[PDB]
Amino acid sequence: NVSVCGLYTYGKPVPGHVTVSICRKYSDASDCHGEDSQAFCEKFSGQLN
Amino acid sequence: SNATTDEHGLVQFSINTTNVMGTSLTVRVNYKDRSPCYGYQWVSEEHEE
Ligand SMILES: *[C@@H]1O[C@H](CO)[C@@H](O[C@@H]2O[C@H](CO)[C@@H](O[C@@H]3O[C@H](CO[C@H]4O[C@H](CO)[C@@H](O)[C@H](O)[C@@H]4O)[C@@H](O)[C@H](O)[C@@H]3O)[C@H](O)[C@H]2NC(C)=O)[C@H](O)[C@H]1NC(C)=O
Ligand SMILES: *[C@@H]1O[C@H](CO)[C@@H](O[C@@H]2O[C@H](CO)[C@@H](O)[C@H](O)[C@H]2NC(C)=O)[C@H](O)[C@H]1NC(C)=O
Ligand SMILES: *[C@@H]1O[C@H](CO)[C@@H](O)[C@H](O)[C@H]1NC(C)=O
Repeated sequence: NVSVCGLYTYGKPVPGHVTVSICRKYSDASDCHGEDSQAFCEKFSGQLN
Repeated sequence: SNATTDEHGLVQFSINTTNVMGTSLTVRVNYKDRSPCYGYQWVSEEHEE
């Protein structure tokens, strides 16, 4: 389970088109002038109520 | 001495004989080494000489 909100004063929320992601990876020895060091990703989309 | 690959990727040549006894001859080509990402990394383009 994972969730994301948005407030500012007196907890009054604001509506918006959120675009959250959850990229994940293994070890970090492929970045020594080597592109795509950051492994495969995951993404989502939707509107805030 | 450099040269360029003729049709069917190939190069013939000769050299002068005036030394000691055992003569070592190596031939390098496109990308003489693997300097970017080496020593620390775990996967690379190990091309033969
Ligand atoms: C592969 O090896 C080649 C030879 O080592 C490299 O090619 C270049 O070849 C020239 C000529 O052999 C060398 O000399 C230069 O020449 C120019 C122009 O001079 C010309 O005119 C005189 C007239 O008397 C003639 O006798 C010459 O032979 C020339 O045809 C000069 O303006 C330069 O200052 C220079 O002296 C180059 O030095 C040589 N290049 C290198 C890097 O040694 C070829 O570049 C090599 N391949 C790679 C990828 O590096
Ligand atoms: C959080 O995720 C779980 C599923 O992984 C949802 O379901 C609950 O699962 C547990 C299992 O032990 C039950 O005890 C709960 O009763 C289940 N929930 C309900 C509403 O009955 C859970 O609902 C998720 N919570 C949110 C806020 O999305
Ligand atoms: C190449 O071999 C010839 C043989 O006639 C010799 O005269 C010349 O000095 C040699 N040159 C080099 C650079 O080895």
